Amino acid sequence: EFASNSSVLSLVNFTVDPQKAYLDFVNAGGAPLTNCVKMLTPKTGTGIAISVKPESTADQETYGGASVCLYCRAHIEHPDVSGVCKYKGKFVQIPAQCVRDPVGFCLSNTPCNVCQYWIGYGCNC
Amino acid sequence: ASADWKPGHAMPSLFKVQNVNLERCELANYKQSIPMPRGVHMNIAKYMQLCQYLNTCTLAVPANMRVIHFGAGSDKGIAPGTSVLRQWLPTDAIIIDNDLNEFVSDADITLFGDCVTVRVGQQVDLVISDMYDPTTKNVTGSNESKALFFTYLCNLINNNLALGGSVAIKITEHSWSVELYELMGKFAWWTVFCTNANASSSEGFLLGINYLGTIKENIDGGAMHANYIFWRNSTPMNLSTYSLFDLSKFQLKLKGTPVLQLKESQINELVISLLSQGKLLIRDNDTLSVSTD
Ligand SMILES: C[n+]1cn([C@@H]2O[C@H](COP(=O)(O)OP(=O)(O)OP(=O)(O)OC[C@H]3O[C@@H](n4cnc5c(N)ncnc54)[C@H](O)[C@@H]3O)[C@@H](O)[C@H]2O)c2nc(N)[nH]c(=O)c21
Ligand SMILES: [Zn+2]
Ligand SMILES: [Zn+2]
Repeated sequence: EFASNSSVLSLVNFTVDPQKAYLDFVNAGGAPLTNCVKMLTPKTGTGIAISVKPESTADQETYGGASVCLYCRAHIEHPDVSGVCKYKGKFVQIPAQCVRDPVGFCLSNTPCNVCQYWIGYGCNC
Repeated sequence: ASADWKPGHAMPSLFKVQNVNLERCELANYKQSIPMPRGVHMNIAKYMQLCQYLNTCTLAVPANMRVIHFGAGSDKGIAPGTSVLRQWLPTDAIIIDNDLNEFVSDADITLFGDCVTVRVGQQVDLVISDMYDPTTKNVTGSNESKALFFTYLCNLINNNLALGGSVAIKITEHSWSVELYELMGKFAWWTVFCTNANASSSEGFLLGINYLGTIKENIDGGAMHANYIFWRNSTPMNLSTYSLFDLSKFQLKLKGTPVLQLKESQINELVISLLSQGKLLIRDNDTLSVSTD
């Protein structure tokens, strides 16, 4: 586990596009990053993507946000222009069918700018 | 049975008043393990149960609440206890965490290194410590009071803790401090809380609730640790996480506890009573500055 995490986290230090490097790695069958911080929650939340408290519905799990951020986990520079991570200090809801790879889910999807639900997994605009 | 649905067990005054020699701690389920609900980290369950017990205590819960979390790294490079604190605390609470080696965390401020390198410039409202020194496992002679990181924590209580503030500091059979027990006598109330998730460990969180800055209870710390072990040796505790099955009231109550600046001489009976009920904090209301030195 730790040896395996250390491997993919090492790999995304050898690349100019860590997001693509991670997604290409897991798409080719590489082991997703483990040891994400899954919370226990009353599955009675709003279901939005990113939230100051856990907001998981019955169809989601909530993670501590830093732990599902590739840039935090790999200790590399965040791509956001403001420099501030979008997840760290917050909670991230993941559809329950995607809990095998929370980091890959996060790198592959985008909260809706209007309703802040995941596009394709909640956003109904 | 109700015990299983509680988050854990708190040392009762029945054992606080005993007078016994310090004995070996012998737990009938020692090191038995319980699988974790949904396979979250064990520290998720442990911190949640600590928080649930603190929900029953008279914690002061102000705006911009100042929380420092020591020993916050675990599980090879992450901080599940910090994320539980983020789930528990008010959204405007400030969490500072710290551990010896690098880790990733949801705290507002994360500092690496010995806890001694953590310079608290102001006073804080809540101290959580999960620190434990590995050398404590090298049990040779008799079980004596330890210095280690407790010296730092004792000084922090005496200088960097708001009146009305509280502390939850992990101890074990062999990881403990006479001086820290004796400082519990400067709080309105104190106990040791043992989670049900880790009931099979001599681990307990030494709780100081509402710091008064003056001695309320005269405690002999060596004797009190002998009483803590006597309590553990006397008290069946079955592993359990049932308390986490209903999380609807988990979050810390939004008490809006006021923060007042007061001179020592102005502290009277009314102020001590408010501090002891979780209804007041006394400290600076500057901007908090906590850095590596
Ligand atoms: C309570 N107890 C202690 N010992 C013996 O006394 C020694 C020291 O006892 P201790 O003070 O460490 O207490 P205990 O063994 O209960 O602590 P435990 O391992 O549960 O650790 C508690 C917490 O400390 C931290 N911790 C433990 N080891 C480390 C570590 N190596 N590094 C960082 N943290 C650690 C973790 O948070 C852990 O959850 C034990 O290593 C064992 O030989 C016992 N032996 C029997 N046969 N039955 C017991 O009931 C018993
Ligand atoms: Zn990040
Ligand atoms: Zn939308």
